[PDB]
Amino acid sequence: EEYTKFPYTIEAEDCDGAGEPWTSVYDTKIKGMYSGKGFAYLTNAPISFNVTVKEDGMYQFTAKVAQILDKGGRLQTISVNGIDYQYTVPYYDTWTDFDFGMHRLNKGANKVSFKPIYGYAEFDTITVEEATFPDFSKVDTKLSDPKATKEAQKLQDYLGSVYGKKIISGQQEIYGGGNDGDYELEFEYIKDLTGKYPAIRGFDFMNYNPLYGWDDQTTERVIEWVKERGGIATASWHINVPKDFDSYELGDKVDWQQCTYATSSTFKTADCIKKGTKENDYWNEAIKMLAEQLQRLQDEKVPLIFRPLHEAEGNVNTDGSGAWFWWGKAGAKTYVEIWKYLYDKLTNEYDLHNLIWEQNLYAWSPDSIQWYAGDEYVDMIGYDKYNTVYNRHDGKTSGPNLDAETPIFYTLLNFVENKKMISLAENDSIPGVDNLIIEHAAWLYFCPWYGEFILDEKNNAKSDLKEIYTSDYCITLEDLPFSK
Ligand SMILES: [Ca+2]
Repeated sequence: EEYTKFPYTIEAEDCDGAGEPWTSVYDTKIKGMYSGKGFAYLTNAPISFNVTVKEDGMYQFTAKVAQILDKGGRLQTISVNGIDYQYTVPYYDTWTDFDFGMHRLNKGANKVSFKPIYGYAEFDTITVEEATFPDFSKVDTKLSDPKATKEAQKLQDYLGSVYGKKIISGQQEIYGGGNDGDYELEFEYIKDLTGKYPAIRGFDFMNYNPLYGWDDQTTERVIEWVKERGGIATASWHINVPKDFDSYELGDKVDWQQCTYATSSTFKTADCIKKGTKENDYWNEAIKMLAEQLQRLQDEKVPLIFRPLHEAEGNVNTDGSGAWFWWGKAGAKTYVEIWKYLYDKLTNEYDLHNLIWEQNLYAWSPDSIQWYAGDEYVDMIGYDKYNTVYNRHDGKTSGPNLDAETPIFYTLLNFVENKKMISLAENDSIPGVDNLIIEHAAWLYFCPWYGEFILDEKNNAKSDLKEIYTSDYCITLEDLPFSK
């Protein structure tokens, strides 16, 4: 088995399945000059070549291409053995270098193919190089809030210091009242199994609301985690609205069964940021009760990775039709305005500056970036990865999905042009630690949801949990600098 020498360039016309070299797309010449005797015209049948490597590794794929069938661009597919990666190649009437991404080559032979999905593009040469990765250490971690507290900025800088070098362990605690009051169940499970505690603990402020609000002691547990155990805190905010908002009046007691965070309410999402509306009055009351708790944290000098208004896009859309939370119901543009509203309200009116603002993004399409509030309003990008049931592409149907989802990571990275750190804010399965390292899927941290998502081996196997939690690549509670 002779091993490929890098950089490796082939004439595409020499690929398996290419046949005799082309010199024009029938009557239409590609402008410029092709290398060699001509080019490969990929129509409805694949072209391919082999690369052999000694070990698993990441490699950069580039090709000198043209594409003259579709003025608006045409989907193309590069494939490594059995795995497909999709790229949209713009209209190119002249030979142009195109970046077909960095992908994993595995030990031994690798069939690299361009598949007819959707084909009808021209290939002059193809080049394979050893991958080069973004400089994660050079990401500027100055917080977007100019008045950010010293604790918040120091936390963000610590995160930046391990970004690309490690992944930080995390775990969401149970909803208020859950586990018959035992909020430590999930955490003691991890400890007894792996010998480690997660470094990051996930919370939620949903029960501090104007409808059925009570005191589930979240704020105290956040303080306990950070100030007494030396951990890192993150928190979401599943703030509900009344289902029947027409009959609702401010101050009404509404049972949680008659509330929702979904898209089934008569609550007009777009109006929550419009002065003089009941939507706005309720939204402001909810923000007030939230800010009250966040202020307590700021008072006790506790920084927080705050992830409000999360999973905004939901399923692929920009008009709101795919969202499953009410704040995304009115579309991307309205959603971003709502995010900015909350950001401005908390930082200016409530003078809160202890927050690291994490916004969820998805990677369904390029339009997914329309749900991004911008560099000046966001400190971190979160991805919620549930791929054990839907969106599963690891070749399995059931059980743990150990896929690193590396393409999702780099899609999100390029969205923000590597100006924000990216994490797995939520997941079912934690990716395999070997997949994370080999593929350089530099997710800042991971965080299974509560209940079955950590406790059930169909989501996370015990052997995998022990392996990643005791891995040098994974930061656990003991590894943190902060005082316990
Ligand atoms: Ca050629």
